[PDB]
Amino acid sequence: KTSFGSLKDEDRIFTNLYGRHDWRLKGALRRGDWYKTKEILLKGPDWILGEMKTSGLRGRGGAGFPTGLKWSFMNKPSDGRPKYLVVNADEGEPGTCKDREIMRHDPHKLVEGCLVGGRAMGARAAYIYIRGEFYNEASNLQVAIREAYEAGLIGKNACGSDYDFDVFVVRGAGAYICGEETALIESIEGKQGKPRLKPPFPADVGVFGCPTTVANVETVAVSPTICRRGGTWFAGFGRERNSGTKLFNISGHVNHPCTVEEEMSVPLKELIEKHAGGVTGGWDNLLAVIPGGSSTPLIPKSVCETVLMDFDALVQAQTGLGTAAVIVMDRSTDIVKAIARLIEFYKHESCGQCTPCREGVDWMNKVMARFVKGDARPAEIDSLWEISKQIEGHTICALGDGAAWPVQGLIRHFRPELEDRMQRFAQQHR
Amino acid sequence: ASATRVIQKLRNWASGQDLQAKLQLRYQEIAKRTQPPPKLPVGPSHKLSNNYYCTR
Ligand SMILES: Cc1cc2nc3c(=O)[nH]c(=O)nc-3n(C[C@H](O)[C@H](O)[C@H](O)COP(=O)(O)O)c2cc1C
Ligand code: SF4
Repeated sequence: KTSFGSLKDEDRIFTNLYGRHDWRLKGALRRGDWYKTKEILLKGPDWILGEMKTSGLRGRGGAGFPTGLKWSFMNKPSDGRPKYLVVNADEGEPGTCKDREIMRHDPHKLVEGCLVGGRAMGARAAYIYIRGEFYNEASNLQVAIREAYEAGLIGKNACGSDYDFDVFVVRGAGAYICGEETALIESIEGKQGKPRLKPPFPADVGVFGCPTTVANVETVAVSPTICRRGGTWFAGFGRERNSGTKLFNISGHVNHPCTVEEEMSVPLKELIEKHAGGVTGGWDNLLAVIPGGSSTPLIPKSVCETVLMDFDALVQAQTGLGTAAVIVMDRSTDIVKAIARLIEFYKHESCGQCTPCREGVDWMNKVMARFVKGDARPAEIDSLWEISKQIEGHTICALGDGAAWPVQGLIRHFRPELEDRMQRFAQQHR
Repeated sequence: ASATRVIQKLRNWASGQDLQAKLQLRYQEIAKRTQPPPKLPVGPSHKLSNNYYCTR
């Protein structure tokens, strides 16, 4: 295919995204979850990993790394240590609510995916690290897990497949950095949410020093549907190497901010004008879009005309597809203030372990506040660009990169706005 | 500079040079001992970007 989008309801995976049906076990079984999962587990690890590989699913976390290869990293004989699946349910990133929606509305999809991924990698348990603020979502998840345990889908006979699997839910305590892979592992282990360096990779030394795999809720939840309907179908959706469906959270200055499920490689204009009701004031009133949550840079209207929603398409557009969180800003937006608020978010959410992110993100927050006030001179724009380049790639984890990229996008596109603010401040003071 | 014209003519004739145009005693042509404050310029490395030390 050449044009992508217009995903059909019979092809949408998260059929209870809007909470209009029963989220409990009876409604999930009516919607088709837990179907032939015993047959899937008896087909076993290699078949499931091959299904994920031929589906070509990439990480919904925002990393974009292939799921089949990442899960086949744990397809090894055991050395006496237990093995663990860990489910990133924190959803800290701004603009993003898709994991919250599918946890509170399709929790049995998440439980079945935990079982399927744990069987595929070889695992005795899945620890779902949920965000600490999602108390009601966590309680709904525990209700679904109790239903699964009572129905025998989980625990000591996984749907009667002679496989033992446990699903635990562990709540966080309010840290965006605990959504990171290794920092999440440390938070489960009970220390501070500080990411650890790689190597060792979590497939070798992870939670409790055991081989483990951290996977996003959307990835885990689409795993059993991929196994049931085949990887060829999921690969048939989307473009080449950007395959399947995706949950987009369109927020900001749109008429209908919403979470929707749409095919990969949908045009951004098509997605907004179809599901968000368009920009407030119109497509001409559109100014900028942050397409992949706060960690991705912004793109102006001119390139937002024709851009697709692929990893590769946004990389060509000098962006990324992060959590598919499309934040829309119109002509009335104080764009410098919005980007400075994002940098203040990263300043408050840095874990402070490593020097470039700690000191530099605090520095960039101060510089961006002065940029909002206009209290700088245009040489500081290139100074801030160089500071962002010093932060990016020099940190333990990718919070430094996710703080450097919005600054780079703002400098790359809206530089005359910054210079105009500095000039207006200079002429109004002197 | 306080010399009379007779002594000035005598000195100029005796030396062969016009001494009054080039006096070896400083009277008023020198700079004032109190000066306005300066503002010294900065060097070429006083810039906020493209100024990595490994390149210079
Ligand atoms: C600072 C930071 C915060 C992150 N927060 C989250 C989060 O809240 N939820 C999430 O699923 N992934 C988050 N990630 C991305 C994780 O690396 C990713 O979820 C994890 O690698 C799972 O891999 P996957 O994308 O293949 O599922 C974060 C990454 C960074 C650097
Ligand atoms: S980049 Fe920041 S959040 Fe990540 S390890 Fe370093 S200090 Fe912690």
